Amino acid sequence: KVFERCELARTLKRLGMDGYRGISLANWMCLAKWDSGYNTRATNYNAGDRSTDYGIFQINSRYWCNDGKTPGAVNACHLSCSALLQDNIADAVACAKRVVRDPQGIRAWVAWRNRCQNRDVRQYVQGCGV
Repeated sequence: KVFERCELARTLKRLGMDGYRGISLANWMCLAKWDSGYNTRATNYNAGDRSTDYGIFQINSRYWCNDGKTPGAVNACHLSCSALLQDNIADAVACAKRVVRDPQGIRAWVAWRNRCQNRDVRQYVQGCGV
């Protein structure tokens, strides 16, 4: 499913993402936009290390979810990567919360560092009613 901007902002708010571990909703929105274009079906294979990033939050198969074909997988979220390709993002949100409980927080995602860090991210939630 490809979410509309404000539809996703309200969805994330309901799921407890606003201010989770000190991370504002706008920051999560900036990440989802740049890493997947708000698309739950997005997948990106990393030919070099043989891992795959899944879903709206592009969660990696080496560290977080299990797809059974990634060398050195840890499966920290204890989830099948399949769960990250659903239209319902509850599982993706639960895993994203797990990722940011590590010290690095949202810095774990390169897309956030590249397109969001030290930037005005307010535009992402403007007019959404959140």
